[PDB]
Amino acid sequence: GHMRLELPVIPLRNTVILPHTTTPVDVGRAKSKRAVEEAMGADRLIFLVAQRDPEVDDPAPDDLYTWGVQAVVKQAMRLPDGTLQVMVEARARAQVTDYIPGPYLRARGEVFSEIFPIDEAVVRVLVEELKEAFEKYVANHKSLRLDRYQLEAVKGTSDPAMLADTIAYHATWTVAEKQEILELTDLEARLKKVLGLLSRDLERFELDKRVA
Repeated sequence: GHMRLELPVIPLRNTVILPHTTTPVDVGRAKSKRAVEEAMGADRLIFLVAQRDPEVDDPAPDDLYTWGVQAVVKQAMRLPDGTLQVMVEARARAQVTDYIPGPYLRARGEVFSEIFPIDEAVVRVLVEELKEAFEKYVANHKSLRLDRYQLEAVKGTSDPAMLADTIAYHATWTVAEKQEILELTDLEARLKKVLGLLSRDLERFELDKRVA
């Protein structure tokens, strides 16, 4: 089973947040600011969930993907425009299913841990494959540029779940693609999916290089 938490929800217009990342979320909507205030009132805990359609201004629960993350609001400060900049530390995958009627989005959702890697030796091999593929991916990417610290961090990650999520964070993949990664709670399947996307992209980059 999984812990079930009742938290406010921030709907993300066109981004997917992965666990093991700390990122700024700029929110302009009143209901989103309300959700942040409510999360501050109860240990900073919040759910973040991508919208299916970035154009929806006041999403119903149904307008949001099922999978998101449970996070901690580490900081929230106003920018010069009304904008609230929220620093979110994403901690865990969440299946955010059961919403509560009210003046902002609030839901009960199941939060997932990682469990011990099951086939440990297979997972260790996939970790090595992922690190090698990621180095090539960044080296051959025509738009994405990581500094030495970001690359070092991926190479130096020994936690397979953190590795896969960090790669997925950096990679230029669509909302749908990152949602597919979020929903893979099985570690081996998640590692293989991320490896698969990297490998496909490496082949695509070679094709784009030829045709240009």
